Amino acid sequence: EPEKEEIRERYELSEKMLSACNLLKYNIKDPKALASKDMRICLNTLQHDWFRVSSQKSAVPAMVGDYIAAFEAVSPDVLRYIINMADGNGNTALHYSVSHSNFQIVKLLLDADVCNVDHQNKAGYTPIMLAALAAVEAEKDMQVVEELFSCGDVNAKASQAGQTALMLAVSHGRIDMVKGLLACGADVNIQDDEGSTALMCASEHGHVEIVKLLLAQPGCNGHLEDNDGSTALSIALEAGHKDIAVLLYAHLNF
Amino acid sequence: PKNKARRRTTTQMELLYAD
Repeated sequence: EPEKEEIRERYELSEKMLSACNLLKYNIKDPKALASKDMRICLNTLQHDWFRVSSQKSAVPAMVGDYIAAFEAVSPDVLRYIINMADGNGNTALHYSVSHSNFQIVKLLLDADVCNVDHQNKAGYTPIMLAALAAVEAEKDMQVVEELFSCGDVNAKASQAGQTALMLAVSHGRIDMVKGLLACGADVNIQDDEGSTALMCASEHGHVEIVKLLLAQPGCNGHLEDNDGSTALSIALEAGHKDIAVLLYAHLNF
Repeated sequence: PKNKARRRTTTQMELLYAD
């Protein structure tokens, strides 16, 4: 074992990248400087390197952790500045990390305790919304997912349709994700821009066990209507879901 | 008839990128 030890070397910032960090630290408190043509060049170095390191599918958690540590040692303001840069799609490292199921890196970002986890990308979605649909295979990962849910607003509504993370999870029949969202305070009575609830999404898609889980929520209101007056019960009938429909009638009236 | 958000099954790629 020890004679066969393979040391992983620390990753270190390039000269140009460390220079950009030091430049940013001195102008972080001068908004005029930050807005200048010349300073856009250093900001470009920052964003290009950081996204290359943090946000590819193949991203190395040890490299991201070394970078976080190096930024921190330049300045905590530099660390919080870089961690929350968004590219031209409005995506942060936390959006890409989550999307890739790179949960070690998600864990690193949350642990910096400088991450804004409620940031909407250009598509209009938060990292929690992306997480609702991200592949998860080990239980160690679902713990990071639940940390992410805990650290931000699970009740945010997306710019397109006002959908919620709970609605996205319901619509994919992701019971594991519905449970974690519920456990972290997702409100089941939020309505999207058309008046739909998660209960209605579950009736549309026929997810019987999700319907049970939503109805098991203490304040769940099965009487809400969408903009057209449709109810969860009426939707279940229209979509041909006779057993969901009986479940819903029985809960409204027992 | 997919003319309401609740009837759609959105995509991971739709969540990450728009225009």
